[PDB]
Amino acid sequence: MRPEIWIAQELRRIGDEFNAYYARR
Amino acid sequence: GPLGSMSQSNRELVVDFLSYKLSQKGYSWSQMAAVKQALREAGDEFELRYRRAFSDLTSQLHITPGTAYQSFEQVVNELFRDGVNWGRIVAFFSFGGALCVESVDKEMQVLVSRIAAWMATYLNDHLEPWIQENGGWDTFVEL
Repeated sequence: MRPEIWIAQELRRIGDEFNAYYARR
Repeated sequence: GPLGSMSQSNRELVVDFLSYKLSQKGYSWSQMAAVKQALREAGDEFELRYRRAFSDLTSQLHITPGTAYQSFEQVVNELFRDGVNWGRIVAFFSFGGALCVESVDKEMQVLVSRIAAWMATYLNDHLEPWIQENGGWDTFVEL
């Protein structure tokens, strides 16, 4: 079982990838 | 009262159905209606494109009623640790919905209403200033 810190970093990682696709920096 | 409530429920059912049908044709009932289903769609797309990673992370959730708030809070505060963006906001909604689904799966339906409150407060007190600075939800809809 991965700790909450890992869950959150993974969630933020893919949230960022999704953001970068749609939104200008 | 119960008489008024049946009238209100009928009206809500109509508005819900018409809102849906409008949305299927690229139209909308109202600004709030457009936001709601841009968010639904964005969450679906996020969960679809990142199905492997999102499935994986949600599979790691360990929920009990006495630790649920602590978990919700640590995850969302880490998600936004180095700032906010629209993708992180979608991730936040997706995560809350996953938390709810996990809770019902595990016979902890009681947590559903709690999670909704925790999310609404988070929007009010953590995320609203950024959202307002970044053109509000209408900007998310355009984006």
